[PDB]
Amino acid sequence: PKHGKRYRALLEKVDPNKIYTIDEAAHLVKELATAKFDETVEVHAKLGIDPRRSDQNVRGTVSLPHGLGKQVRVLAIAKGEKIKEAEEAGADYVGGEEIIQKILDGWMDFDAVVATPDVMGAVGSKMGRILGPRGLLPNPKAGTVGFNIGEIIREIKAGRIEFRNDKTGAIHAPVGKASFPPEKLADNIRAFIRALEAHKPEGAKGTFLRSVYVTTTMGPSVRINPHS
RNA sequence: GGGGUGAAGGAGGCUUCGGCCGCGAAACUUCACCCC
Ligand SMILES: [K+]
Ligand SMILES: [Mg+2]
Repeated sequence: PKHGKRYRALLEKVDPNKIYTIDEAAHLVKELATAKFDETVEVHAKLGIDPRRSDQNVRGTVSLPHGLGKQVRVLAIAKGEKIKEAEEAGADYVGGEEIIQKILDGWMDFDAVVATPDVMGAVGSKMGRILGPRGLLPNPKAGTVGFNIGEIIREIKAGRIEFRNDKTGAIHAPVGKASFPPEKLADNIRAFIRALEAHKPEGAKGTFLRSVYVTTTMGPSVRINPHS
């Protein structure tokens, strides 16, 4: 059998022919999350873009109102007073160009890296081959480079997410935990969607949000009307 | 229905209760792009 009984029971709960409203979906997610941990709620969308064109890629960040209920270890590389600013914002580890070494040597305990523009020359050359493969290399497009380092760190710690379409034109993002109250999930889902529409490429043709779905880490999906 | 590839989620998944699979890119699940 392709699925286990846990999952098969979940199938009973969803109507593949129904296009749910965000709120309907938000209430149903608690029931589609039966794995043995607090699953993450996800949103997926097929976009009306040509992923082959640089000017039609959809990429950006969005601060979810109620976060992801998750822990995120932030590493910040800064210069001068921004070192203080980064520590006072809560960065788990704050350093100067001298920390690139620790990582170069072994240190790999962090989930995100941010940097000020004035250390990017070093970060780029000395770390692109480590962080880059992992998609952790600081970059303006990922909102992880800036002189407003404290602000970036605060946003990330508070649950800001990144989104970038894949090469097939589909895009995906975590938007909360299945333990979230429905109302809060609805708020997060809507924020992600507005963020998405805010990134529709100027040249994209046809319907932007061709299809949108909500699901959980281990359960089935529910199609939704993004504008509900 | 059987599968591949991508991205995302993910620390657990399945079970005939013996164990099998995963915590490596890799289980499992989701949307896509494809093969049959
Ligand atoms: K999933
Ligand atoms: Mg993968």
